[PDB]
Amino acid sequence: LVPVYIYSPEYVSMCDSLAKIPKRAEMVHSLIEAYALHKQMRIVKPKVASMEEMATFHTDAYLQHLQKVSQEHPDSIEYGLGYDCPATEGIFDYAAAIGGATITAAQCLIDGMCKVAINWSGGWHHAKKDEASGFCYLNDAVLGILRLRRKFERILYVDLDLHHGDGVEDAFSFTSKVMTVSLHKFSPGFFPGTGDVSDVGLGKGRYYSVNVPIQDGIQDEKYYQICESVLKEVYQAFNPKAVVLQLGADTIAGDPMCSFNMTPVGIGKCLKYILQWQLATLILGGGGYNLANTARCWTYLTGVILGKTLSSEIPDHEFFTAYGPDYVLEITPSCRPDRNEPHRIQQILNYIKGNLKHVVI
Ligand SMILES: Cc1cc(Cl)ccc1OCCCC(=O)NO
Ligand SMILES: [K+]
Ligand SMILES: [K+]
Ligand SMILES: [Zn+2]
Repeated sequence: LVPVYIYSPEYVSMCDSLAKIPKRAEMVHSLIEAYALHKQMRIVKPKVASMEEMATFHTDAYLQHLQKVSQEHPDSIEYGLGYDCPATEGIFDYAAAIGGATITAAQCLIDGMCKVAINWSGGWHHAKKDEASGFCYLNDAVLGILRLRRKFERILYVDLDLHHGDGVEDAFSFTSKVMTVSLHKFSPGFFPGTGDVSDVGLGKGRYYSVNVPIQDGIQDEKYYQICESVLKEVYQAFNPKAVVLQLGADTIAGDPMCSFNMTPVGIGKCLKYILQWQLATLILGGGGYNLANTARCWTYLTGVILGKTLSSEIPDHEFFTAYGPDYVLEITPSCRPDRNEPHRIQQILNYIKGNLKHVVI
C-alpha cells in the first residue's frame, strides 16, 4: 500500500555522474531523507534496463551507437549526439540505469506492490526512437509507458515540465492506447518549438494528444485552474487505467529558465487531483535547474504523495547551507508579470474541450 521509492546510493551516483548540473539527485534524496520520508516508503533498488527493454522504443542502431561511443564519431550527429547531448564516456550505462529505474517503477505498479511508484531521476521526455534530444539520451517515460502496456489497456501521460513532452507525444502520436497531455511554455523560439493547441496527434491517434500552450509568468492559481479543467475532461473522455506523471521542476520560481512562476504548492494541487483517481501512478522528475528549489519541490511533492505536512524549516543535513538566504521549504514567486491573457486561456480550453468530444472509448 505504501508508495514505492526507486533508490539506491549507486543509482544516485550514476544519475549525478553525467547530469547537466552536479549533485541534483543526491540533493533531492538528501532532503527527502532529512524529512525522514523514505521511512514511509518502500525503497526499491532499480534494475538496469536490458538491451531488449530499451529496444521496446529505441532502434537497435541508435542503441548500438550509444553503446559504442560510451566505451571510451562520424555517425554521432545523425543520432543527435555532440552538443547538448555529449558523446562522453559512460552515457550508455547512465541512460540504461535511468531507463531501468523507470521500468522498475512500472513493474512494481503492474505487480500491485503499490499504487504510486516514484523515480525522481527519470522524466527525460525529449529523446526520440533514433536520436538524443534536449539533454535526453533515452526516453525513460516512453519505456515506462510501454512496460505498463503489458497490463493496462489505456495509459494517460501527463507532462507538467516547463517544456513540451514531444518525444513521448511523438512515440504515441498514432495510437489511441496512450493519451498524452502536456502543459508547457509555447512561444516562437522556445524549445522544442512544438505542442501548439492544434497539435492533436495523427491518424488513429488523432485527438489523443492534448497540448496546453502557456506564456511566461503563470502562477499557482491560474495554472491549477487550467490543469484541473483539462484533466477533468480528459479523465471523463479517456477513462485511463494507469497514469504516468512528469513533474519537471523547471516551472518553479527561481529556476534559471525564468519562464513560469510556479511554486510546489500549485504543482502539488495538480498532483493531488490525479492521485484522487486512485489509479496506478508512475511519478517522474524532469527538468529543474535551481538545485535547492528542485529538491524543495520534489520533497514537498513526496510529502503530498504521503499525505504529510512537512516542517517549513529545512532540516539540518548535508546540504543545509544550499538553502539560503531563507532556509525554508516554501518558495516565493518572483515579482514579474503573468503574460497569460485570460481569454486566450479560455479559448485554448474551449478548443481542447471540442477535441476531446471526439475521444470515444
Ligand atoms: C536550455 C537549453 C540549452 C540548449 Cl544549448 C539546448 C536546449 C536547452 O533546453 C533544453 C531544456 C531541457 C528541459 O528541461 N526539457 O524539459
Ligand atoms: K510539459
Ligand atoms: K496518443
Ligand atoms: Zn524542461
